[PDB]
Amino acid sequence: PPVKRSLVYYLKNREVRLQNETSYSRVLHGYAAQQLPSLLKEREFHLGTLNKVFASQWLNHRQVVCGTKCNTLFVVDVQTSQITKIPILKDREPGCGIHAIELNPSRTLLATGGDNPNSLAIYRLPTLDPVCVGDDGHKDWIFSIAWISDTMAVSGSRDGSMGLWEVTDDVLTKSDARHNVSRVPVYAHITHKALKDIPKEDTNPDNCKVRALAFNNKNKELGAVSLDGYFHLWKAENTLSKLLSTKLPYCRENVCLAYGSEWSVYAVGSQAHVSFLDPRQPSYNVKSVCSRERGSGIRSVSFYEHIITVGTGQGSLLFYDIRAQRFLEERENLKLTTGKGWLNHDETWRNYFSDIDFFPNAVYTHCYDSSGTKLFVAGGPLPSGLHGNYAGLWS
Amino acid sequence: MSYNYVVTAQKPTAVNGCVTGHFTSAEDLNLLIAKNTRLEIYVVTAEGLRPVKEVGMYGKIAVMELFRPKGESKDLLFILTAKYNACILEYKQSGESIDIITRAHGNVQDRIGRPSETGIIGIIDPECRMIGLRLYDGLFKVIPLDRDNKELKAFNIRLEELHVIDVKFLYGCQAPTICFVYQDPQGRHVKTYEVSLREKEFNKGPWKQENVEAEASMVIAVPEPFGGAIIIGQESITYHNGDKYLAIAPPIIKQSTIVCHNRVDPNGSRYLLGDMEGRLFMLLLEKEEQMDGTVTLKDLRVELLGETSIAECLTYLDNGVVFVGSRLGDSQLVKLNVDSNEQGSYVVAMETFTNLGPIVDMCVVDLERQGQGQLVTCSGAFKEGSLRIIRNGIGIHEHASIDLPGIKGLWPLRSDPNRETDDTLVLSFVGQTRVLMLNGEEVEETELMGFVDDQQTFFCGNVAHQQLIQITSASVRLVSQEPKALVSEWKEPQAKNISVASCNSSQVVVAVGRALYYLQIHPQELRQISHTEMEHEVACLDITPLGDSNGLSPLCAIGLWTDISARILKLPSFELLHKEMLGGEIIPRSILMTTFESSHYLLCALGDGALFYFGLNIETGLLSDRKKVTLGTQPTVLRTFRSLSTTNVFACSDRPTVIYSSNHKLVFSNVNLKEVNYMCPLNSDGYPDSLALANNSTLTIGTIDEIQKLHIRTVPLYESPRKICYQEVSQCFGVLSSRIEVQDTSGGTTALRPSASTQALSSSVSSSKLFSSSTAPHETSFGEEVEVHNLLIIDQHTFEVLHAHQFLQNEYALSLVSCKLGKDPNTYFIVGTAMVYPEEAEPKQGRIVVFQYSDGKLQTVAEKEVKGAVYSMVEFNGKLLASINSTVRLYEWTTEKELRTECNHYNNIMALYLKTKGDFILVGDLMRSVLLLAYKPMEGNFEEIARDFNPNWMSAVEILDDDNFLGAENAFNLFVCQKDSAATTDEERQHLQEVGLFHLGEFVNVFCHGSLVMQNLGETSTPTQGSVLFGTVNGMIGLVTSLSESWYNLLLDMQNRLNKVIKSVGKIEHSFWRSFHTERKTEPATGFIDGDLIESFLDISRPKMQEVVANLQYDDGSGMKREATADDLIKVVEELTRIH
Amino acid sequence: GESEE
Repeated sequence: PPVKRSLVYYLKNREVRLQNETSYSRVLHGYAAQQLPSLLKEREFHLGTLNKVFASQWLNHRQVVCGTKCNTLFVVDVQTSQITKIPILKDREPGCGIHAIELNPSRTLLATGGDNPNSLAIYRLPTLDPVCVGDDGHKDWIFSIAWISDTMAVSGSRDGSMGLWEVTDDVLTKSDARHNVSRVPVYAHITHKALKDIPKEDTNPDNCKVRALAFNNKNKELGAVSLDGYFHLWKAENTLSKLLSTKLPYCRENVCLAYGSEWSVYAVGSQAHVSFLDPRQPSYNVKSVCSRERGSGIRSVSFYEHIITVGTGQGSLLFYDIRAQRFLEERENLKLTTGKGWLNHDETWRNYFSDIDFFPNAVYTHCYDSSGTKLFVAGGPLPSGLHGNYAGLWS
Repeated sequence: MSYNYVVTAQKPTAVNGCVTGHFTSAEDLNLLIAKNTRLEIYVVTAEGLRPVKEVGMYGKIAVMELFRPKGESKDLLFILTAKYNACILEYKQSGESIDIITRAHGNVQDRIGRPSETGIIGIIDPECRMIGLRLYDGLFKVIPLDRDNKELKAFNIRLEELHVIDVKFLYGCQAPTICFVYQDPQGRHVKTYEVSLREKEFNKGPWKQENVEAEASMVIAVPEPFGGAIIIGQESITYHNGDKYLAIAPPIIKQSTIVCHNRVDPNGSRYLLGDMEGRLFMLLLEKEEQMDGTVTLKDLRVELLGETSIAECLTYLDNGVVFVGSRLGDSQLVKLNVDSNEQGSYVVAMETFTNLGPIVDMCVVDLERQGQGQLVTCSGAFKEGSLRIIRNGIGIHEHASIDLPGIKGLWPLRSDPNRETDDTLVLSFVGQTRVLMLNGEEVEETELMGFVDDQQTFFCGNVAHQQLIQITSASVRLVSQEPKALVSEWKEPQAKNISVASCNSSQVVVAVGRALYYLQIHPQELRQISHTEMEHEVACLDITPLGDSNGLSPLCAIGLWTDISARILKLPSFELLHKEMLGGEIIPRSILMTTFESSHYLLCALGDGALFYFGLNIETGLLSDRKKVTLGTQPTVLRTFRSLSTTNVFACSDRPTVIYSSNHKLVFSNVNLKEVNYMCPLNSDGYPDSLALANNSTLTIGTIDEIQKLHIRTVPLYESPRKICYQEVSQCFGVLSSRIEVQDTSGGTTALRPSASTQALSSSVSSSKLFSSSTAPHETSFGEEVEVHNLLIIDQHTFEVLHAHQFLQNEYALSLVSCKLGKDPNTYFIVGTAMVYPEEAEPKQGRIVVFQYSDGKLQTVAEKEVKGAVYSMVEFNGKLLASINSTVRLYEWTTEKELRTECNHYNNIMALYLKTKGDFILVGDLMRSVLLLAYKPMEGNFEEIARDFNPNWMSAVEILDDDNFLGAENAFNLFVCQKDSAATTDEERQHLQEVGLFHLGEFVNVFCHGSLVMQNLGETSTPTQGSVLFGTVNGMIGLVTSLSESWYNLLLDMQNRLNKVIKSVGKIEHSFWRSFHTERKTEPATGFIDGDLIESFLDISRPKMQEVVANLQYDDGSGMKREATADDLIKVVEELTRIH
Repeated sequence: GESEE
């Protein structure tokens, strides 16, 4: 007996409740993942004078949190186009911007860079109340975060260290007991459960920066990508423990990492190519697809069923199909391109970039909502000397 | 903002759960049945199922279980809704009042959790220590059954096994013990745990994990003395208990999947098993009793009993009777015999319960072309598939018809003094009288001795002292029953002709001009007592006996020719007790006094078809509680009748009506008759409890059906219908349907059973070449079930299958429309089809076929190949608009009779639904909600105007008006979009706003514009405007209509007030129940009035009505607001009850 | 082309 995969059976069975199965779940979403990219249209938002958006996640069907190079943390109501700023959490001590935002699997805790970029800030969801202090575990900025459980998060940094943090019930109850007594919010205290550095390779021993993290829930692995071109895999069942290290086929701008749970494949961005790695495979068994957007860099990547969505410095999003092993074509690779957003004609632009009226808004972050039909895209100009933001909702 | 009123026209009928136990008492056996939101409680009796109580819960029922904690005298009932409201319910009766009392309740939803893929499961331990609920993967939620746990507080035990298929509590274990089948990467396994309430965790179970059949699914816990568990797969049945394992694999079960079970014997010796095809099996456990006193299973045996309706749940009741609850067809009560029949089956049907569900399609038509509307639905699936013809009003069976034109009235007579049955029926004609002899069911024209043949009879009937009376224009004649001869005659002193007459057991009243004469009936003698003169000429009079009186009445009701009024006179003196003005332009033609459920009422009808009815106080002759209902446009005649063991009133008109009482309230329903002028009751030895209805040309003799708001007629197809449309030109319905055939070793396919598509009066097969160039790689596989599709052409009058046309191999007929195209005067049936193969996620090939039905032959006019499946088609301005996969396309009909593409739209994921009005197209998407397109004839293309950006999985769509669009979604929620006329920017204009959200609790298959009550024909006095019917998978029919702002505010205020007075079962908040709900978001209901709640205002007693009304400001239409009285909302609500 | 961090 062959597998019944036809969507006509799903529709006609649904009309009868004739066991329209959960078997079709991968058919329905896989079909949508191929259809959506050509149906999307841009609705830009005006964020004012914020510097760049570096991280973003959906908090609700209606709201997206965004972190910025200005260190501002803010929320967009994408239905009303309304911007709400959030207080930035300070450290245990009275001593860049927000390069990473992450949600724990149960969506009760949000993890961001703090007022100190070296320090992890935790907020309570959905309210955005503070939970705990900015720490002093890292000596430099937090580049990436990954919630390996509802209580445990790993955080990378420019010094190459990986802090493992656990928000225990005590941390929550101390935050809540303190906020009920003191009208001014007072944090709970935190420290890393363990602090481990990535193995130092023959490459520059200071350039051990861990730029991206991704969690494989199936095997309880944490994958990690450094900017020296090396990929690392760690077991994350209970505590951060090394499994293997593999050198990536490309060692340039390895800034984003995503994991396809339906493929057991890690997608790794680079200055030009997306690489598809499987740590259980031989090191030569790696697929590499060239974006051809050469010189602009891949800046964000994610899996939607069997489709990879790739944001780039050419302010453009490509879509790639694993099963077909090629880009989606337009109804000639299909690509969206961001609008102009807003640029600040500041002194640096005046001196070095004044000869250019328009720059592409690099997609530093993108994410699909829970329905799988809306794609939030945000970023800013590629050059570090340029100040100005871009955001919009594609639907 | 849009304002919409939504009400249920037909309650859901498909069963989704059933249980048996001692719930209403410690002694009675009950069957509790759950149909979506409705809980129905029956008492099991030797005769059948006797309903006691029915309850609408503010929630869709998912779990329903009877249980009995220690110290309870009778079972308690646990219910969990799909919104996770949980409650424990107790049934209590005090005197005549029955209430369902919530002992405990609480919402048991968890903020995080994947809802489990085998659906909600809920189970109760055999000693009632806990309820265990499998709501989410990886978690087992336990509710301790502490008698003090008034709030259903619960804790979760984490479960290592994520994907759990079925779970049961085992019997005989000391600790409550959970046994379940779960699916590992290595296959399916049986595992057990002991459940600790003190530690709130799982402990190692009493026996080891076992591998089981890969298709193992259903788990049957086995009671003592056996203990253990039976596991049921696709091929085998296995028993596990401790170390013992015992398995059988009967070939007799391998053909169909077992879907449900029910324990026959309290000791576990026999179980019923049911399956996908409706085959009912008995599984028997052969036991060996050992010399040490223990009991062990010896072997398992499976036997086939026969076929039933497809079972959703079985329940063995008692005495061999099984309730076969069915979701896909009519539910059945069946009896199991010891000895098989000639066909080898032991199953004999006892009773059948109508199920409209699932309603996959419908249309509203006027077969009588009257403009009322009857609704014809595609219902059921597989061998249960049928058409149902649904019509608001009361049915009649014609048993005889006689050519007797010009009848001016009818009356029964019993000429044989030894008979209670009618033996004679008198026919009134102008200038003559004729008599029908009644001999069984046979009826013949004759003459009755003592009666005048050359005069018009205005009344006759049986009277006291074993005599008959005939009242004719010239005289009043008393005729004895024996020897059928005149005994006395009375004549009017002024020698004027009688125009109206009425008589009972002893009283005679005749109207002669303005004079009313009263006579007494004595043995062989008539006597005049008194007479009066009315101010105006009498148009009608009635002295029909009331209540339990022995054919007597102290009152006479009359109507007049001049002042258009009704009056009550006291006999014999004809004293005026009450005068009531009827109004209108046309005089009363008939007046009637009747008794409804022992209550006394007066009815009077005008020649304009208007009917006025009043409560009647006999002692004082006064009228009260006056109400007006228009029945027709022609003069109406009011008469009593006896049938269904009750007394009621029939109104003869161009729109004949039966007036009947329910719960001491009058209900007026149209009758399924073309026309009636006069009538009388009939009670012969062949026609007991019957009617004689005289129309313009013939006399119709017959019986009334059960008095139901909607009458339903069933036409079984024995195969699944898919779409229906009506072609008036050919007097035919077109129905897409399909049957399952099994592919044999010959490579061909054979039908499992005969069905409408093979049993047709003629048939044809698609002779198309279009897809001959390619075949599926699995086209030659064996044993695979293949669905074979047909277009049936069905006679509108007989419902016979006039023709059946078969589609290609592997071709699905998806959509059907009947319309005229272009300038072509021919009406065509247009079918959209698709080629379907299991290995393809989406179809790449399909075609549109234009058929014409003429001279008994369905002819193919044209074929068009399309690269995709045709999901929907509509007629759009003489052009054919079709949804093909992800695109919407518009076809022009050429003079060569071929379709030609003009324009299209590509902005969809999958366009499943199409509705149009004017130049506007509403398109429903698989995932992206609804979008609005418009056709621009000047450019010859489509332009997208606005769309809803809130993602929604559409099940149906409809256009309510130009700006307001109605959607239905997979999660049982209805919503209204509105074009944003307030928009000032382009981005705002392109967004449709949600101006209403409402959780309906049904999956809606189809929306249709129409009504089952007579259309308004331009009247604007109705507070509601527009009428959209909809059908659901549970067989529920609902109605949506629009409200003006003032009505919306009045009813919304009233709605919030009702929710503070009427306490629901389970104590579930109405605002929570109706709030829009999905995995992604929850929102309060707005823009919609719950008509099922508003109408409940007429059920609550006045003491509670006054609580709702007090301090409410009401606009009486003057524009001024005044404090409302109880009867102000009653009037408003009763008007709302007339829309369905 | 002064890429961010």
